[PDB]
Amino acid sequence: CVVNRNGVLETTINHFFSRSGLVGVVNLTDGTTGYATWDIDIMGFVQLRRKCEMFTYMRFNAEFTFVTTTENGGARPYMLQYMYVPPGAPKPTGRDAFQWQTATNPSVFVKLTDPPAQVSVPFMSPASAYQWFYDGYPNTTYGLCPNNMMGTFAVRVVSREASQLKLQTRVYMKLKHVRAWVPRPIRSQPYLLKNFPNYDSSKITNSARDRSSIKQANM
Amino acid sequence: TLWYQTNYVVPPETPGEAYIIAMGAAQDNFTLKICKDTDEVTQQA
Amino acid sequence: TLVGQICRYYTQWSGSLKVTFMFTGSFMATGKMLVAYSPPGSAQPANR
Amino acid sequence: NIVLAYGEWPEYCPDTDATAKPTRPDVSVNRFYTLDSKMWQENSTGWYWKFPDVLNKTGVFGQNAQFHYLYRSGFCLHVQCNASKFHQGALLVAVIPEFVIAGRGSPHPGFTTTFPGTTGATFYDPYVLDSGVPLSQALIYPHQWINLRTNNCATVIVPYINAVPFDSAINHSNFGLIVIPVSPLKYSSGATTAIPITITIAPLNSEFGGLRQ
Amino acid sequence: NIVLAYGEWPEYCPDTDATAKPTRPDVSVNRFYTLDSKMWQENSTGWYWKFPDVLNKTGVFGQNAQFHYLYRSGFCLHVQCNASKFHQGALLVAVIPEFVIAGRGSPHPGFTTTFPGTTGATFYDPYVLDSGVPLSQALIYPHQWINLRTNNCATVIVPYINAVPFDSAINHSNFGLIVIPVSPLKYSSGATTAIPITITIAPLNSEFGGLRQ
Amino acid sequence: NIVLAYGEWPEYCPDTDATAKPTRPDVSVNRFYTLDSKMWQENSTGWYWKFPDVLNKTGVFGQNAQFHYLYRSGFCLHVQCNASKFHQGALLVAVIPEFVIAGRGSPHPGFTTTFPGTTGATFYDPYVLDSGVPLSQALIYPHQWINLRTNNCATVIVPYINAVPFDSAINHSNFGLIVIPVSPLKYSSGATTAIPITITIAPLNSEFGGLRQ
Repeated sequence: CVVNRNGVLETTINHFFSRSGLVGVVNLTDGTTGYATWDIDIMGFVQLRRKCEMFTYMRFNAEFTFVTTTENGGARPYMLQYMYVPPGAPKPTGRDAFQWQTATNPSVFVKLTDPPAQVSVPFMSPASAYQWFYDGYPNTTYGLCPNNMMGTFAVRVVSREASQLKLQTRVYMKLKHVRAWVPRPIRSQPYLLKNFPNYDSSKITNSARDRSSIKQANM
Repeated sequence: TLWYQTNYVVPPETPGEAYIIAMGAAQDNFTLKICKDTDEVTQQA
Repeated sequence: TLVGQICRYYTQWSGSLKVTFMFTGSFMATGKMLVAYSPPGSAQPANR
Repeated sequence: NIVLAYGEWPEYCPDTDATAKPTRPDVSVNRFYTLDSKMWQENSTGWYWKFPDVLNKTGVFGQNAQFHYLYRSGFCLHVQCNASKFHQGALLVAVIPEFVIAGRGSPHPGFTTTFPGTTGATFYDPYVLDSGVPLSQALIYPHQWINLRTNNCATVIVPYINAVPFDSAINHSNFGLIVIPVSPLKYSSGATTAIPITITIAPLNSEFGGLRQ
Repeated sequence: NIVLAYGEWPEYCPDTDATAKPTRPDVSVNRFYTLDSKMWQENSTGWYWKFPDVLNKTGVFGQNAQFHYLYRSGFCLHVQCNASKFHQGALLVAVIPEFVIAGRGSPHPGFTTTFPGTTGATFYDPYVLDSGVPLSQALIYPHQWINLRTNNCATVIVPYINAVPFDSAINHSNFGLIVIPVSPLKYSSGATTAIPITITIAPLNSEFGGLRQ
Repeated sequence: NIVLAYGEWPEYCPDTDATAKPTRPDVSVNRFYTLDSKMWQENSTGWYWKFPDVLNKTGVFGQNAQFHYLYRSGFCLHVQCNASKFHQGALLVAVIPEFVIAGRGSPHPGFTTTFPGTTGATFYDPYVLDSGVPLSQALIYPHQWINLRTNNCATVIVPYINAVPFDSAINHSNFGLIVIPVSPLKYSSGATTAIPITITIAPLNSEFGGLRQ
């Protein structure tokens, strides 16, 4: 049916990560803490995890988007605050502590009725590139790399009055200028821990379903 | 398919069984198209 | 195989494939085999 | 014949920074070390090692990886096995960077599980490489077949694959060497049961910098 | 005299892709096939065929359209009829691409309704061409009048009109050939009742690729 | 290596008469056919075939020798056998023109006695070749020894040896191929009993003329 060829603009490594997807969900619920912290990690869902572990050294910028609703849907006007913590500074503890007025933490003030906010993050590691595998020791100290710390966000509503909102905030992620170095095969076994490749060897899934015999090509 | 043309001939004192592995790859004019997210991995988070 | 994995992405595909076999027997033995391909219109062959 | 990994021919420092300095050892360290030889049987399952961890506490090179904390080298693996023409079965030589033993049973692995020493460790799940990765896809890596009817050597040259251009030689581990029997071994009765496998390792362009004690 | 459809003069492949290969048959297949001749009467209503479906199970060309699944050709229809100078009435020769029999009665059509075989099928609604299309507008197509007082031949050359540059020759169907008597036939009594209509088909530049069985 | 019968290198027609015409088939018919492989044992006695009778009802060449009644070709026999170095015995490959099975018992032979089909027939009197001709004198013909300690192939090229420069391909038979085990086969116990023998046939410069049906 198909006799012609196709192009090579779409099989490239820059386009293979280029489109954006969901990575996280946070909840505020100010009535009662009043804020929500969230770490920067691309190992949130298994769909993006299975792609990005096809390599071992990557180097890439990023850009995010915060899209918020209320619980019912009616978006009354307010004013939020999306902060950012470079890795090394202490995270916030209460909603009114002195870690919300520093000058090292870039803040982004956006209302609710406005279209969603957008902000980019440069490459932030002391190494030449990230690693997704680190064999050695810097039992629980095994495989914990000190070179993936990227930061937090610490969403906080801005008031004096402790408003009664109940919000939900999504984080989308896009990658740019991706350069990947060395390949490795795709993981087949499912996941158990967030940061360890353990696989529950009591039962092993196969890579192909069975069939009748070896002499029948019709499956 | 894979047919037999002549039965497997051993000398004496040799085990008369063997194995044949199969390898596969693609040539140079192999092209792709519209991206689509996968199906084999099932769960989430 | 790998080329059976990345094609679970990328909805359409086309090209040519090669298939390589190799053998794991003793040095003394000798036997002939027949490696036949069938065109994709019809079913598998029945006899030699 | 030989298989050169990724096309490199490993070289010295590319005029790096924070060296005024780093020493270049003589041919007292460029000699062919020979590790011990295992035994491969009908029901054996596999082996692996770590680098540069199996060369520690050994020779002149042991007396530099424990008194320097900056390190860079490249290796020349030379796997060889010896068997007569009445045996069969096929090995598999693969040199994988960043080799992580995962751990099993739904529980972190121990010390000697992940750092074997000179006598290399064995597998338990050769089908999934103890990392949840199928062996069917496992030939992206630099590989070279040892097939007991054709050839008996497999020479692999490995450059220095690392993110930071100088790392330590005690805690970190650059890569590993797996040897997996894909075919089972069968043989007619009366002959020798065990067939040995020996290794040979020689450093290429090792540098050192920064001294301790 | 002759009518060339759309101004093409059909040619071979335009250096297509996924051919290293495709064979070009000799003059064993370039011969004038002659289908059967119908009979046209006072109360007859029409005929049609399909291509390349009426050439299957016939001749050398039948032994290539059922053992190849890539196909490309162009045809040379040569319609001729014979009648004396005491008869009257006018035919209509039209070569329509993508000819679809719809179906009637407010109910899909059958197998032999849409693939007739060598003996062509008849109409039921010649006024609307069995597709809801009026015959008054039906001369956009390549057409050529057979008028029984002036001429007795109608030569149409058809190129390969298709979207994909290679399609199959069993399931798909390129075009069809309708012959509709617009005028009724009348004649004075005593003479011959039936007047025949014969066809002649010859392939031009047929290619084939990909073999079965 | 190869043995060329009588020094010919077979060619096309020498501008023959009563051809205006005769077709020259493409490489659809110039492919290596492979007949079935027999089994040779301790008490086996011989085999033979006929040409061009074993190639009928087979392939593309079967679809030309039964729809043409003028024929001319030359063949390239490639006999090969496979056996390990612990067996012994010697074959004999001979290509004899005008091979006649006589018949025994003081009584003409049957149909399948003289036209075997694809599965070749066996002898009953290997000492006198079933024609009253001793095997001691039987090496005037193009012959080539298969000897199981030295070589394992025997390549014979045969030109078109015939009186009339065009004969039929159904009734007449050009030549035959005998394979006679001169030495008996012995082997030490425990090894394989049967040793196969396979053939390979490829036409060189086949012509055809005159069509049926």
